[PDB]
Amino acid sequence: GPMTKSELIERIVTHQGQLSAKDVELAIKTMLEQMSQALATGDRIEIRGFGSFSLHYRAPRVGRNPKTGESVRLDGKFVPHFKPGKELRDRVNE
DNA sequence: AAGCTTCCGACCCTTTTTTCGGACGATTTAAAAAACCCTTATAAATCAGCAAGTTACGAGACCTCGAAAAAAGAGGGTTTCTGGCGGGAAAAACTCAAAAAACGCTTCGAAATCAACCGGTTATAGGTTTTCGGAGCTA
Repeated sequence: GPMTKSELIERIVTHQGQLSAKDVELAIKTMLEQMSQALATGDRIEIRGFGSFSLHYRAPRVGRNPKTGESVRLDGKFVPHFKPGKELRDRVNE
């Protein structure tokens, strides 16, 4: 089955129990907040080994509903993007 | 006159100090015993170096007992080091709950993509050098 954030909390807490469990979740949800905020402010998120996690742009377009098929105008906007770093790349490549 | 209380004399018994006598030791003096001297020509000892045979004194050894010293064993005590148990506070699992947040339905058309190779970006592993904190110290 899949791992979740709720399961990360406990597994980190087992492999780093010497830190307070709640200092751990505190840390971990603040650091997710930090990276998401960095994206929301239009910034890189670059690291080594892991990879880099970044932003991309979409131009305005006339899309419209898969259900109803009714014209919908859309303005230009940004979206997150992620490229895996060659260390993680090869770790996940069986 | 009677009863109670307090001295006083008589005495009984044992311990402590003094005096006297007796005994023993030491010293002195006198008496007794052993000894020294004076007469001897003749008999026996003196001694010379070495051999041949013997031993009185020394050395070695062991035992025996007793005592002395040392070592062990015992007992008295104090200081401290550790372990077990008990108790309060914090953490984190456990239980209870909502509200988001994701997922699916479901996308035809818009990105995402990998591939190889160049130059360029930059997070940061690693190392290098240095303020802050604490060492307590001392009255």
